[PDB]
Amino acid sequence: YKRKLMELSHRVLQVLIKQEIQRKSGFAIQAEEEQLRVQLDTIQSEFKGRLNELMSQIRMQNHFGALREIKQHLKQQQEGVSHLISIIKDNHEDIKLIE
Amino acid sequence: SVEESEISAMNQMSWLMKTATIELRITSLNRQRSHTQRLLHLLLDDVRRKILRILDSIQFSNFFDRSQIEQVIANCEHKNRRGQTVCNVKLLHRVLVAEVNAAAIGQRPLLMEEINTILQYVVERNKLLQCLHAKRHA
Repeated sequence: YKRKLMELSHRVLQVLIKQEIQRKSGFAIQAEEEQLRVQLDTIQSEFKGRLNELMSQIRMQNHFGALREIKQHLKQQQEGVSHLISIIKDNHEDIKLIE
Repeated sequence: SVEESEISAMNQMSWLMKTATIELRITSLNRQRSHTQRLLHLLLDDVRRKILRILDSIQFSNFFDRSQIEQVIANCEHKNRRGQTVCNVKLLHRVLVAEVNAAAIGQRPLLMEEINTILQYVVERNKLLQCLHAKRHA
């Protein structure tokens, strides 16, 4: 269903673009609109290579796949965090009363 | 570039500039890039660059008692439309023929030729002035 959501999202966007094209043509797409479009072109200018690199490194890692005393400190940390959470909710309720 | 009608070609190119200026003011007040880019490219892309030749085209150089003739010429100078300090040869000719018309008969032709000379002086002077304010606007 989620894959259907994304593909239909592309479909919605594309029919929308065809609707913003077919009618709105006619020597009117101008100052504010052209400004937005130029900003967008600049955006598309402003990575894909680093992303290819990361996909590659992940391919490498993927194929490459193909401490008693510490738990005490971990318990200390988790207990402290549980202690703080309640005071946080307390601040929330006090502010709400302030509202 | 008008060899024979230089003053016109001047005043033309001048007001043409003034137009282009108010235009670029508005256009930058909102937006455009292309036309600006093309004017620039033709103005600088390597041929003397255009605006340079345009600069290169504006050329920067420029019986009667004499002193009273100079005073009379000075009274016939009007600031022409462009601030050209021109010697109006029509008024100078009128006043000079007037001074002639107002021993006197035998030197009438001499004073007449003197008046025509004063007029030609006023005329070349007005022309100089014109060209001056012309290069000024340029």
